[PDB]
Amino acid sequence: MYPDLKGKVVAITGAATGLGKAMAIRFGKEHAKVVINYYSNTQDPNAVKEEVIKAGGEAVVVQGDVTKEEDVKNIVQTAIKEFGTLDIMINNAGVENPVPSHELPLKDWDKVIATNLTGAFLGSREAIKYFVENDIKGNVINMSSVREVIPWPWNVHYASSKGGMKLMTKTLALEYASNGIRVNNIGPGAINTTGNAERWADPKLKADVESMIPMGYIGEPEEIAAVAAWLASKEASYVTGITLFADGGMTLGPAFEP
Amino acid sequence: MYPDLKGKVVAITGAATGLGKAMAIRFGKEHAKVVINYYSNTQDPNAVKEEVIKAGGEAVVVQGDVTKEEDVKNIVQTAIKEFGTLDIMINNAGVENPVPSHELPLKDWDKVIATNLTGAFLGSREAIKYFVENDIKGNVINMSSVREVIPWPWNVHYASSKGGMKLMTKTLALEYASNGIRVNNIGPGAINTTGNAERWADPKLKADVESMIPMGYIGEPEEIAAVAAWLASKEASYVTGITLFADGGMTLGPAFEP
Amino acid sequence: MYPDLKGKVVAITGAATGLGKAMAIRFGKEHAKVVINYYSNTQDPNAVKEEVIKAGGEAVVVQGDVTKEEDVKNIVQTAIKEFGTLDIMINNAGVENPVPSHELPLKDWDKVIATNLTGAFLGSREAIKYFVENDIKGNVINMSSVREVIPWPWNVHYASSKGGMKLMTKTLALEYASNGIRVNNIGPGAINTTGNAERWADPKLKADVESMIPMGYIGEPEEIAAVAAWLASKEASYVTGITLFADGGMTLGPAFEP
Amino acid sequence: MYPDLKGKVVAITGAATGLGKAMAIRFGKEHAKVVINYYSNTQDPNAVKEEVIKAGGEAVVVQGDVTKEEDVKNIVQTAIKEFGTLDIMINNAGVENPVPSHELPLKDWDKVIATNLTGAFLGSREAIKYFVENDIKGNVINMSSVREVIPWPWNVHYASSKGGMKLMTKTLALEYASNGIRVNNIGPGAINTTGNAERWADPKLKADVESMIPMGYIGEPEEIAAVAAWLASKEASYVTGITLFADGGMTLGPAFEP
Ligand SMILES: NC(=O)c1ccc[n+]([C@@H]2O[C@H](COP(=O)([O-])OP(=O)(O)OC[C@H]3O[C@@H](n4cnc5c(N)ncnc54)[C@H](O)[C@@H]3O)[C@@H](O)[C@H]2O)c1
Ligand SMILES: NC(=O)c1ccc[n+]([C@@H]2O[C@H](COP(=O)([O-])OP(=O)(O)OC[C@H]3O[C@@H](n4cnc5c(N)ncnc54)[C@H](O)[C@@H]3O)[C@@H](O)[C@H]2O)c1
Ligand SMILES: NC(=O)c1ccc[n+]([C@@H]2O[C@H](COP(=O)([O-])OP(=O)(O)OC[C@H]3O[C@@H](n4cnc5c(N)ncnc54)[C@H](O)[C@@H]3O)[C@@H](O)[C@H]2O)c1
Ligand SMILES: NC(=O)c1ccc[n+]([C@@H]2O[C@H](COP(=O)([O-])OP(=O)(O)OC[C@H]3O[C@@H](n4cnc5c(N)ncnc54)[C@H](O)[C@@H]3O)[C@@H](O)[C@H]2O)c1
Repeated sequence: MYPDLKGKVVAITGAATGLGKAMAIRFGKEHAKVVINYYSNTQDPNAVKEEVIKAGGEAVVVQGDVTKEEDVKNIVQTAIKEFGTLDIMINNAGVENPVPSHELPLKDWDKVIATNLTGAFLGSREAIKYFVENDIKGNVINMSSVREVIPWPWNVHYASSKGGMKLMTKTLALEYASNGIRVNNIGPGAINTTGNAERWADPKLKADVESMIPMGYIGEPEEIAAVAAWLASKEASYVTGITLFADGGMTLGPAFEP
Repeated sequence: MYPDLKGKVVAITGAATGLGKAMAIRFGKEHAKVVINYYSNTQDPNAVKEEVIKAGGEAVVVQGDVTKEEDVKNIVQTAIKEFGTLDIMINNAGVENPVPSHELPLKDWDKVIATNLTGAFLGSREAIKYFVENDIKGNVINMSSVREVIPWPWNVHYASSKGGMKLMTKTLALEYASNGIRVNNIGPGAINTTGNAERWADPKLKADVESMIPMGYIGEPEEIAAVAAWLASKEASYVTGITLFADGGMTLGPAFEP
Repeated sequence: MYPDLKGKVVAITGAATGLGKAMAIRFGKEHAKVVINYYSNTQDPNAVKEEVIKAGGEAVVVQGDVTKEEDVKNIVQTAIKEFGTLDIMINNAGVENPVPSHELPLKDWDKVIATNLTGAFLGSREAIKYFVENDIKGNVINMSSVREVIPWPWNVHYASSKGGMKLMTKTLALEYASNGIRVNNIGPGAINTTGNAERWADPKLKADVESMIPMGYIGEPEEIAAVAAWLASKEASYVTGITLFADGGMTLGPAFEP
Repeated sequence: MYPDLKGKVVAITGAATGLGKAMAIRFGKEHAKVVINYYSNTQDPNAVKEEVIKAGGEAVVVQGDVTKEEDVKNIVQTAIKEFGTLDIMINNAGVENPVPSHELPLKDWDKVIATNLTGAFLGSREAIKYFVENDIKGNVINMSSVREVIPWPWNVHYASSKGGMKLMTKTLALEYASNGIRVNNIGPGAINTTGNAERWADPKLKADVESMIPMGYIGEPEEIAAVAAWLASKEASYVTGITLFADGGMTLGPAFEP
């Protein structure tokens, strides 16, 4: 779809599952060269690698924990070693776990902040460093959420991580705009990743989730991957510092019932 | 680029010049059927029609003043008469004129509100009516500005019109989401439309405009047309109620100078 | 409560009822000199005048329709004639009426825009002109709503008027900040004015209103009047261009149900 | 000024200097019972205690580092032990340090996040727990910044911490609204605390700071303390989940130059 993405090198964190996997595959369809970071050898990154190649791309995998600076550096170095450059960095890894806020253990708060916000900072930091050093007009996409604007009871750490990610992105976008580097957030609403489809199998829970979505359906991973491909492309040449919400209307509030 | 736009009927207000013209031409490249509304026979809508056809589309022209309800209805009827349906409505017409706010004549305020905000309401209203009557999963794009969020001294009427357009869009998006209708704003920053390129020919004024733009350049009309094509396409299937800023970073504030 | 408000001249539109009345009486408690604008003498503005006086203030009444520039000018002139100056302008008059948006008559759209947005522009324009000409470090308070940020199906004209008011206020605040003039919005949520106690008399409608309010109760007019007294006072000396939401949490979304 | 604050117990972090000190003294003027948390005894917290007392309040001091959960718990325990209850928690401690973002050490990132965001989470968590357990209609004030909305090149950790604080506050306000607990941010612009008078002593730096402020002056600490006293008081009974910016117009953008 986007001819300019052919041959671009894109690194994606948390790409063995979910939205990261879907983005990897979509960049494959665009004939990009994808670095699939994954967290654990309990996962199946090689299946993603095969799907990216089948779709029309090239791919390698690399284990790394985005809460470890050395591992983030190694993700970037993997792009350089395997494909010779880096063009697009997608900080997608994230976690969540609900607990009443007055009871939330500090170590749970810390894990969510470290993965979701600090990890995205480190990935952004490392990619931008490389881009500035090598005069690359690179692109960073940070995977946020509707929860960068909509508060989330029982998930104060998650909300804080995404609200922080918004200002992190805006600051990096402003700081590095003169270098021709673009930095943007995607804000998904409720998406039918495997894990979410399973937890929302219960018809009552499913209906509750859908009640929050004006469009009336839970989105598919490909509908988020579409956004990432567009933002990374030169079609979005004049777009930086934004959050592009792809949420079925969730940021408007719950579905309207007359 | 977007195969699903082939054969879609798109009506664009204020399309004899500027961003409306650029959007018309881009939808031509996507093989759409374009209704080019224009304000005055002092303009050259037929040149746009020819460019849309050359680009790969079909096109007709229709005169109409978006501050006249009958004329807005006639724009929609022109789509139905000429092409048999309407799929995408783009409310692009606008005006501006700077005056210190405490001195702004009411008739100037009224003209800007009527064109920029009421006109977009009427166009949105009429398109959505048609879509609901005919079970069309249609799309409305309202042309806003960075001035839906950034205040604009000497242009209180313009700012108010765009701030209002934001809530107009969000409300229609929420109200009609269950009908499969998407409604979004585009928020351009400073763009090199012919009129702006002329007024910004003065090197000092040009530099002042550029100083407000983190990316350091004034955008081209095609960079806005790219956004409209994407939003109207099924790539943006899960996107409604947003404002997609395409502004070189202007909503981040002025360019960063260390 | 605020010693600096004693003897300040405050003009309030729509002050014979509802929030405007409550604000008039509160400024009376602060020993201000209040210009009570009213729409019709069938509203009993003289009863408000008497309540302002009993509360500790001075007051006069003046009829005027904020959709007529001459009447807005006459409100400001009344302050000058009766009390010798103007210090605070509160643009409070407003209307609403729900209709499905694709069916909303232009007449209705126009009435809401004219009252709610253009009327506030004219009152702001006129007060600021006086303040600038006379070196008054004046204050303008525009009565907005949570609907300057929360969309409102069936009320697209109302939402547009308040979204516009946000950018009107921000623009005036920026334009006139160097003159020492402050301009701010108040954003009430659901308030138990007489008109809304009627609107929400039905127990099921009331319950539904309350369900949208995290604090769980519909506010009282005095809770809004408190905000206006503070913003007008020197306690808020460093506050301009804001919207102060007083909404029981409505902008957070509906009440949280675990 | 606010009669309902007499005898209320307010704990304030970072209260030996700057805005925290100013808030302590202002609550003293309101005849509150103030718990002055301080970081080091080299800051002379007992001088603040004496100023609170002279102003009309009661006060105790307690050392604690808000990056240690046990110290945060001990702040809350100090209120209970010394004064018998807690009514208002003000999470004010903060740090900053500018570094180009691609060069920012993780250690520095971590310190800013831990102090500014995690520290405010822990103080909020602990106060809210107490309030819920004891049926107190308590209040939390988190000291944010204009940088919860305005990006800040070279200060990505600071901006992230405040952007996160916004969503932390909104989430807690929503989660606990039904308990009658209010949670709000204050968003100062540039304030003439001792540390910033030092930072901005240079005339050219000072002028540049002022150029970003529509009102044209750097605020004084008492102008922020005024906001905290109001938000903590029953005047703000219907106010929760907001950010009250007190910034001379900074969120509007830089001062307007025609
Ligand atoms: N799916 C949704 O509905 C939804 C909605 C909004 C936002 N998001 C965001 O999308 C992103 C992807 O999540 P998802 O929904 O695909 O869920 P997911 O759990 O499938 O994906 C998250 C991935 O991150 C990886 N990961 C976790 N911690 C990591 C670490 N320390 N280092 C490296 N990898 C790590 C996980 O192993 C997993 O592969 C997240 O940022 C999430 O917040 C998802
Ligand atoms: N060019 C920019 O830098 C820029 C930036 C932000 C937003 N915008 C927005 O883009 C839109 C298009 O403007 P543009 O920059 O191309 O300027 P333009 O003046 O070339 O285009 C505006 C068009 O609207 C038409 N028009 C005006 N009043 C009308 C009426 N009553 N009925 C019908 N048509 C009418 C004009 O004749 C003209 O063709 C506007 O909404 C404007 O606010 C432009
Ligand atoms: N009460 C609420 O819950 C609520 C919520 C959000 C915002 N508001 C806003 O508060 C303001 C006051 O409304 P209210 O709730 O007290 O309702 P209200 O209807 O009781 O008061 C509105 C007043 O405005 C006057 N008015 C209307 N059109 C006018 C005109 N053309 N010229 C002069 N006066 C005119 C009416 O006569 C009336 O006295 C409005 O701006 C409204 O949008 C109210
Ligand atoms: N002064 C301004 O212009 C300004 C502007 C916006 C926001 N703020 C915010 O106001 C708050 C107060 O800062 P300030 O300007 O008064 O600066 P300050 O440096 O004078 O005060 C910060 C205080 O926090 C204390 N502190 C720092 N780390 C701590 C820790 N780990 N544990 C306990 N105490 C600790 C310091 O010792 C100091 O007393 C901060 O949150 C800051 O971000 C200040």
